[PDB]
Amino acid sequence: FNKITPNLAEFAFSLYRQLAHQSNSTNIFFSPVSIATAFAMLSLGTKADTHDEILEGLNFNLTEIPEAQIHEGFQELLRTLNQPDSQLQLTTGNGLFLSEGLKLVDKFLEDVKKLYHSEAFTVNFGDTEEAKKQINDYVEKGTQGKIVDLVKELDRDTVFALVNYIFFKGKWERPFEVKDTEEEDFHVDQVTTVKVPMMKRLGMFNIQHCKKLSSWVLLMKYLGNATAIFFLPDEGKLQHLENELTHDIITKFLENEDRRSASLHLPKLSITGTYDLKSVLGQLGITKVFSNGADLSGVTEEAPLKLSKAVHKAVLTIDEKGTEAAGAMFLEAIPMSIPPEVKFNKPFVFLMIEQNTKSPLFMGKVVNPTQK
Ligand SMILES: [Cl-]
Repeated sequence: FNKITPNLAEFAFSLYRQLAHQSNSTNIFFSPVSIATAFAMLSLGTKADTHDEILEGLNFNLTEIPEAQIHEGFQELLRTLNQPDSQLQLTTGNGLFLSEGLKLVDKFLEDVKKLYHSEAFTVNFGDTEEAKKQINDYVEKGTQGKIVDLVKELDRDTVFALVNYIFFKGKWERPFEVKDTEEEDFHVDQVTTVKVPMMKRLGMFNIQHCKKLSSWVLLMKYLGNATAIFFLPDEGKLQHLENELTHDIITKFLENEDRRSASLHLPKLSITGTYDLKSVLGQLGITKVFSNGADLSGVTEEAPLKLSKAVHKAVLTIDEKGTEAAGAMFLEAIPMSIPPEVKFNKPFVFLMIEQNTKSPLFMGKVVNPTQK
């Protein structure tokens, strides 16, 4: 793992826990890497308390880790993510939208693009309709039509908007068969069910029951170099599971590549998290950059500037296999013994971890696959 990976994992937990505290009856899905990288990039146009709040709010202890190490960490992570031959189906973008008429520092726009692969734009925020359409149409192009009408309301006074999007439709190394998917109960609570398409495969899985977490733990690899890890808590143990997750625990799971016989039920779902990062990151202690006090002098030298709007949109599809064009053919040997049936048919927590850095690309919880 990279040197900033542990801070990223702690950030993931802090933001997840915040979101879990905010509601227990909604699906959660967000990108820790995506949000952190966007605010690491923003921090380059900041100074002092404004700057320090962002990095401390991303779980860096600035009396401990040098700022340069933080940035080459995000850099290195943005290098493995943006491989030419990635194979990982990961569309991600950062849109900086600043009012026209501000004289922008060249080096900030130079740092943004040719270090953090973000996009900077000068727009007339005088007309909300033009500015909103400019913002949504950029996200439309960037996701290739997968995210539309993202921004619902822009303020009249908005001078600076950050939009952060991510769509992920993964291809399983060891995929499910479409023919075996059938509609089944998902237990949204102890007495209520909902119908979901349930994917099913008898095979050899990295799957075990962890008594410490009171959870079943499933790891499945994606094409590209990322791993989905699913935690299915015993009854009454969801909150325990949320409380007890650590990065060292996830690391231990990824280090074991043992497989056992199992009949797995995993729902086919599409989930999205839409987050107001001003609200949400404000709760983690990032307030100055969003206020009149903000020192954004690395973005514009003479004029007062604050971050008016910051939005995260995360979209995920889980299916049998996110592409219908193959080549790699294999054979798992199932022993004669009767396999456990393990069904992810009630609320569960997940992470997608990029393999080279051990970064948490995504974290989420499914409470109701039909909750949209
Ligand atoms: Cl796998």
